[PDB]
Amino acid sequence: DELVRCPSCSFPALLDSDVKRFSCPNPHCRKETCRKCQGLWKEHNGLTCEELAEKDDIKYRTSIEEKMTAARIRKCHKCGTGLIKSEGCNRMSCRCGAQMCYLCRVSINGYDHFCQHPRSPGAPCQECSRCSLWTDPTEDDEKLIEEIQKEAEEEQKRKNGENTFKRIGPPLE
Amino acid sequence: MQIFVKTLTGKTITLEVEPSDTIENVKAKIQDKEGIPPDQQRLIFAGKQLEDGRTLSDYNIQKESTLHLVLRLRGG
Ligand SMILES: [Zn+2]
Ligand SMILES: [Zn+2]
Ligand SMILES: [Zn+2]
Ligand SMILES: [Zn+2]
Ligand SMILES: [Zn+2]
Repeated sequence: DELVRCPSCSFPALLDSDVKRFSCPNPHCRKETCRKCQGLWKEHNGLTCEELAEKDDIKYRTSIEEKMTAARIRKCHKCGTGLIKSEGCNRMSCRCGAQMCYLCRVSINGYDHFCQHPRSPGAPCQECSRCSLWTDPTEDDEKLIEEIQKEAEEEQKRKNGENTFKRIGPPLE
Repeated sequence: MQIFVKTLTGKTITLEVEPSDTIENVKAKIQDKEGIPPDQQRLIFAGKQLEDGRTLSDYNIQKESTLHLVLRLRGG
């Protein structure tokens, strides 16, 4: 016999010492949680406490790995194929024929989408607001990708408690 | 490990790999399952291009990570 407090709202309930499922009596909580690891009961079926902890961790790490890949990849609006520009201007032609602006990723029909005025590298255009035809976004994208890895590093420090953190993507140069 | 690879065709396949397998080994295992020649494969993980020289552990590719096959296109 043991008295247990809900891991969320702290409402108390009497539980048999051989029951692992905690069902909170609080009408405004109602959360069903595991009693050994405080994990959510629905997400817990068929898994041990360790297998659930690993499952949520992999879910998080892969979410950041794909968040970094998403910043680098251009997805064709028609066929969904991922594109990367090796060189050239910012007008992309996917193998399906559809065209897109490599900067803002919108679907376009031709060169009329782009600003072609005299324009210094990474400088605003004093005569339009269209996308630069020649600007290379590789450095800016690599910065955004690193911001994701750093923000994922700091959100790990909040959950773990200590200053323990493991890098998600590949290392630095 | 067990990792996922997303084809150009949209299908996601699964591979049995080890962190010591080089990228060339992975491109081979992709060819055995989908018939995609390795010289045609452009692999990208966590936003970074994969090169034939290094291994999966060098790119910090862990369990259930996804490698994306992409088209490396020239602008125009
Ligand atoms: Zn509760
Ligand atoms: Zn549990
Ligand atoms: Zn396409
Ligand atoms: Zn644009
Ligand atoms: Zn302009």
